[PDB]
Amino acid sequence: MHYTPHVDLAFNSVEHVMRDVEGGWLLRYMHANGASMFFIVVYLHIFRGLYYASYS
Amino acid sequence: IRNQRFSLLKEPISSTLNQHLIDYPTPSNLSYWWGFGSLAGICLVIQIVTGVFLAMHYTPHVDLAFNSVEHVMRDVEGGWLLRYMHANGASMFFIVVYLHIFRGLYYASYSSPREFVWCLGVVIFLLMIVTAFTGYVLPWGQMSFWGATVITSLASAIPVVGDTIVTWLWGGFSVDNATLNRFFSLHYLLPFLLVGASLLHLAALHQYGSNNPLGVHSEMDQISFYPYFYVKDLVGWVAFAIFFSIWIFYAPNVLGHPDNYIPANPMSTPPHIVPEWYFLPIYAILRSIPDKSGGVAAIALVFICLLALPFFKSMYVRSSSFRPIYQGIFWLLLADCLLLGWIGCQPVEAPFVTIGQISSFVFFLFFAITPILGRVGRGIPNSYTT
Amino acid sequence: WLWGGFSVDNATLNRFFSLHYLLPFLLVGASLLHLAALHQYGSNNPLGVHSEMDQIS
Amino acid sequence: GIFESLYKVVMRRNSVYVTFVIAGAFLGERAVDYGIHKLWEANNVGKRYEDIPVLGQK
Amino acid sequence: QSFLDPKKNWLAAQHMKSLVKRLSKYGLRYDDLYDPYYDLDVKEALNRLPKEVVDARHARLKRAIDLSMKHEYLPEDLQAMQTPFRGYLQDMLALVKRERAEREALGGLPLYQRSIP
Amino acid sequence: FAYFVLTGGRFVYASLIRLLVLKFVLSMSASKDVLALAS
Amino acid sequence: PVDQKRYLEESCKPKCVKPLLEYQACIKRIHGDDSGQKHCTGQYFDYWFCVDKCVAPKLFTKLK
Amino acid sequence: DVKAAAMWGVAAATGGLYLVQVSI
Amino acid sequence: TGSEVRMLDDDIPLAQFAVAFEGASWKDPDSIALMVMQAMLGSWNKTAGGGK
Amino acid sequence: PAPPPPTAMIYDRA
Amino acid sequence: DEAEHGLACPSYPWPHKGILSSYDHASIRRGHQVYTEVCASCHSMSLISYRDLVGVAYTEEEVKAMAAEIEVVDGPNDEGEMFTRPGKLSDRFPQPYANEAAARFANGGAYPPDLSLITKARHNGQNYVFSLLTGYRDPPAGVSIREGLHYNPYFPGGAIAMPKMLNDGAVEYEDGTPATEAQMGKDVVSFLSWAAEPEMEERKLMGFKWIFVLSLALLQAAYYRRLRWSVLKSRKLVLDVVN
Amino acid sequence: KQIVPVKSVIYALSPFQQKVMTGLWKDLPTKIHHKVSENWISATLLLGPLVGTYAYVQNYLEKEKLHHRY
Ligand code: HEC
Ligand code: HEM
Ligand code: HEM
Ligand code: HEM
Repeated sequence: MHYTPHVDLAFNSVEHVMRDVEGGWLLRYMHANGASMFFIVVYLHIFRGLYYASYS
Repeated sequence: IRNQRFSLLKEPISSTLNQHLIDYPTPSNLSYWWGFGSLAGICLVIQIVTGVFLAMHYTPHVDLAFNSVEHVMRDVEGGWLLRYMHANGASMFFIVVYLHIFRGLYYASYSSPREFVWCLGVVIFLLMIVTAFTGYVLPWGQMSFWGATVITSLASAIPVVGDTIVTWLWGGFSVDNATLNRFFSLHYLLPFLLVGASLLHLAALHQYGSNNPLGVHSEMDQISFYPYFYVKDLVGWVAFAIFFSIWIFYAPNVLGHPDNYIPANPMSTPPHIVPEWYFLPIYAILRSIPDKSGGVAAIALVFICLLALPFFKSMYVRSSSFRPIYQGIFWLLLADCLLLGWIGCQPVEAPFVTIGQISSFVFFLFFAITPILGRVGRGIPNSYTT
Repeated sequence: WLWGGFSVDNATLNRFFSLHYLLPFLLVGASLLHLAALHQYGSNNPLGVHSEMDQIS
Repeated sequence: GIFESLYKVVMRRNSVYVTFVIAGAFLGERAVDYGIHKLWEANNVGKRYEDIPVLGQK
Repeated sequence: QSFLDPKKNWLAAQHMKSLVKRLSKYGLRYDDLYDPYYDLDVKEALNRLPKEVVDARHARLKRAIDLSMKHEYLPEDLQAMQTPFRGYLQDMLALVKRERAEREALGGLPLYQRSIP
Repeated sequence: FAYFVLTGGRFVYASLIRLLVLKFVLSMSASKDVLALAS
Repeated sequence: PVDQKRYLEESCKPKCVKPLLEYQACIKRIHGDDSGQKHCTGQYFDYWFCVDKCVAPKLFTKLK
Repeated sequence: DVKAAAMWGVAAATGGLYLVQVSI
Repeated sequence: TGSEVRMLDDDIPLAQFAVAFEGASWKDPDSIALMVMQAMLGSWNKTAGGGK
Repeated sequence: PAPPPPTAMIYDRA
Repeated sequence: DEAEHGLACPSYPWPHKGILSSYDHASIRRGHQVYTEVCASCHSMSLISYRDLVGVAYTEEEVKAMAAEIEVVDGPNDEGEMFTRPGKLSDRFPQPYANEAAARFANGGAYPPDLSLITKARHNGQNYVFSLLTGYRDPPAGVSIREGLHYNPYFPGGAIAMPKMLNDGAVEYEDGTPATEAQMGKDVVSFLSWAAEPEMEERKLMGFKWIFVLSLALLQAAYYRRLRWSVLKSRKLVLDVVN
Repeated sequence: KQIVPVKSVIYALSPFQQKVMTGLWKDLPTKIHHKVSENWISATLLLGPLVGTYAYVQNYLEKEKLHHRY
């Protein structure tokens, strides 16, 4: 809702989200760190499946 | 029977697909008017694919939206075909949805068992209206910008929170870059909500079964869907493809508005601000009664009437083929809807405003006369009994 | 063809944005199929043994 | 006769039928393109880009 | 009712004539249009109806559906022999409705409820 | 005769599917602007 | 180089005799205005619409 | 069958050459 | 001529159907091959000792 | 022809 | 209401109108010449590049020379300053004015609109543009137009701020064809129609092909549906019921 | 949703043993007569308000235009 995909405006738009948008920094940090935790949880999912041989 | 493997359709990997698309029993007497649901699904898929391939060359910025659209038209190989397909297919999607709705109205495909199907259809109609509105705002043309401004200004009709709601929706004090980005995100998001709603629509109908032109209980004479209704649907798809190619390759901008090719100028205003042709009945219902909160209430009443249509009782005779009075009422309703749509593309002069006031009254008279007729005709068998 | 040109540029950025918006919904569908396929036979247990005897809602 | 013999030849096997379908689609598209191009050139005579009287006199 | 009687009202007489013509084309009675899935009172009435009557209704419905699929009507002789409005369901439907009404009036619980779709 | 009528229809459908797929792919491919800027 | 459009518009006057006469009558009746608020734009538009309808096919027939 | 697999491979190659159309 | 006759009753406990192609004449040399094809499509019965 | 009397067919009689 | 709505424009037999009709590329070239001669001093076409004219109205060498005879600004050099260099094939058409404010100031408060999509941005685009160009005539008796504004019946409102620029002999065509007002108007409208819709020829060819092919598909699909439904639509049903 | 059984005898012919598209353009005058006669009331009701309203609007606009002609 506040990201501009142009080459000259993507970085400026992300910084605008961080600074000007009310609570936008929370959205940006939550999206990035939630991608991180999504991969953490998926790796734990895969490793638990490997341990208990849930692929039988 | 389950001891060893049989036809792979019955296997669990394809069991649901088989049961809902191949072996599903449907009435054998379905006309060509029943292919419009599948045709609308095809139109929705076409819109999703074409939009996904357009978003790779569209920049949602006030200084780059129109230039990006023109870049798609000219520089992108096949981009003119892509955008023409997208716009004209939104038009055909609304066309086939209107045909779907009016066929349901004629054959009373909503009355007792398909009330949830009709309600899901109304929700789908709301989602399509919102998605098409945002998508039309996306190119950032003169007409697009001013239609967005006016239609969002309708939101300033709730007596308490109207101004707050419209200011929050605008992203500011006027339609600007924030509104463009907001509408782009919403216009991308909603079609997937539309897909989910369409899946729920199909499942809810498949719970009971498709209605037939006779309106009678159709379970003694039913046929499998695939070998017999895939070919009829294929005929419908090819005819729609001919129509769609006709409207793309030869009359691309006829359905569109010429003012949308003028870059959006907030300072100036077009002489006549009119929405897309498929919002014209709603716009005419809005402008019929002179008010703003009154017009929003009228639109809400229209949608409430559509939602409450299936919940009327004593509609024992379903199909309009066996109801002369209801058939006449339906044809008058269709004429009224066409006249209302024509009025919506006209100024607010005296004859136009008078006819719009009359047309909305007839539109609601349809939704009252139908329960009145059902209650009156509930006692038909005792009176004509021989 | 993936770059949409000769180097990573505005075309690549826009295409990647469209794909990044689209894919998580395909991810939603794939996860729904994941759950539906699991529910066909059940869920494994730390013992790995047959577990249709002591089962709770 | 002719239809039955052709049916035998191009539908004894489904793979052969699919290959014939692809080949016929290609050939029919080429023939339709050729015919439509001839019609277009016959209709639009003297208006083509190569038909401009001046092309290198600038 | 006064205006619904074809004898006292010309508009009702024309409506009855048109309805008879429409029903006789597909050769099914008026009560065949009633849907068991609609009210479930029709379902209970058909459950209480004799097997011969139910089978005849199903045969008439199948014939009408087949005729609609074929885009054709009954021949002239069968249309002449067609006798719509010869009721078989109205009396039992009224009885079921009366039983439901008295059950509702005297507290009670519905013998059957339409499942939420 | 019926199979060959269906075969002609399949000629038509295959042509349409092929051209639609190629149109989408080449639309996602490079554009005239970047092609000309290459020089 | 004389204008084909002007020549054919001059040649289409007989086809639009009635609108031209109506416009001339409007001018004659309106002559003598006090301050303003009076014009013959309707008759002007009718006459020139008739002339334009008369002139287009011949116009692009003569034009190359 | 070996012959069936070979004919299906030929059909797939023909379809690929119809789609991509390298040197027609 | 390819055709079908369906006599649905649902009053009989069991359903009996027969689907048949066109065979060969008595003197047709392929008649013996048709008998062999019948043999490799042999009959099965619920009370048959062969079982499965 | 004429419609059958209400005492001609089995379903009508029932 | 008539004056504010504007005079309706007649339907013209354009050379590029029809199912199998293409642009008159000679007329496209003449229209481009007259545009760059007597129309680029006020109007701009920012959506049209020079490379668009290659293979349509001019050869590649001609377009290269035409782009080289103009100077456009380029980005910062090694010294960080802005410089000007002769244009190239991919350069857009030059803008006569610096910006919209300069255009309005120079044209007496009126902004000359972009001509890239002018035939698509007006209802009845081609005929309207032709009539507006070649329809500067005396106002009807009764209406007075202010100084600095010229009367054009086809312009919405009656009064237009654009002086009559299409006068006989304004542009000397290289073809030797007469420089008539109507001829130059037709050439201008053809060039603008090409600029707004450069894909018309390919679009019409593809549309004709797919309409014919899909009509054949509709015939085959009807045959297929009737063949599949042949068993159902040609069956006898015995039901043991008469009324 | 369960299929109801009906005692019937059905005779059906193979799709390749009978004509396919010949029955389409057969009895066309009779088909057209049925379409016209069975639906003339519906066509009148659909196109009645439209044509009458269009004529009324055109007459009103013409009357106003000549009234404001000075
Ligand atoms: C400078 C004197 C100009 C030249 C040379 C041309 N045009 Fe023009 N044009 C000019 C102005 C100042 C305006 C604005 C008028 C207004 O009141 O908005 C215009 C406008 C147009 C339009 C728009 C008409 C409309 O209804 O919006 C068109 C289509 C147009 N001009 C076309 C045009 C052409 C084709 C020219 C080459 C012959 C041309 N103009 C030259 C100023 C000037
Ligand atoms: C997620 C999928 C979709 C995406 C990414 C998308 C994206 C876009 C974009 C970028 C445009 C502007 C480009 C142009 O019009 O040339 C547009 C226009 C439009 N879209 Fe969508 N869209 C999608 C789905 C839909 C759907 C489902 C509808 C119909 C409800 C729709 C209706 C429209 C309309 C009416 C326009 C205006 C076309 C015009 O006249 O310019 N879009 N869309
Ligand atoms: C996204 C648009 C829509 C799609 C894809 C869609 C899809 C479908 C499909 C596939 C069917 C089953 C096939 C059929 O019976 O025609 C169907 C049936 C139906 N739809 Fe929709 N639909 C859409 C919009 C609507 C709307 C807006 C309504 C109005 C409430 C509606 C009401 C119905 C009804 C009542 C049926 C039952 C048909 C019958 O039994 O006669 N649909 N739809
Ligand atoms: C989008 C990310 C994913 C989601 C949302 C997801 C979701 C789920 C859910 C809801 C279950 C059932 C509850 C449970 O964990 O026991 C499940 C089970 C399972 N998932 Fe996933 N999953 C994801 C990724 C993966 C991946 C990457 C794999 C690796 C192949 C995987 C393999 C499994 C297996 C083997 C089970 C069975 C658990 C067992 O019975 O032991 N999942 N998943």
